[PDB]
Amino acid sequence: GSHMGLYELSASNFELHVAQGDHFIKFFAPWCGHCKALAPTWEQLALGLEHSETVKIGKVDCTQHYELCSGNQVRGYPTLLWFRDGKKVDQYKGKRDLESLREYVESQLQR
Repeated sequence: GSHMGLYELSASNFELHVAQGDHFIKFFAPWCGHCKALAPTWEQLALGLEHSETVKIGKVDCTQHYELCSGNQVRGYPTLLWFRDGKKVDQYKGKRDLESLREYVESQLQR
């Protein structure tokens, strides 16, 4: 069940994946109702940014790769984190609609 533009990371590849550039990652659990509610929006976000040279859109299933989650202080879901050049930058707690997410992405790509 893959989606264009949307990376699905694992414990093996997560740190290597976020090492360069900017990343916006959805940490989720399949059981989480708010996560289900957000999933189509996140898929739209990924599709629209599929060809970006500056940001990649990802997700991590914290039921499968929990150490990634606890190691990034993820304690509930969905948690939307920004990474830049291998480091955790922000925990985005703003509005989660597509246009708000796009505006946040653009705000984090001013360098």
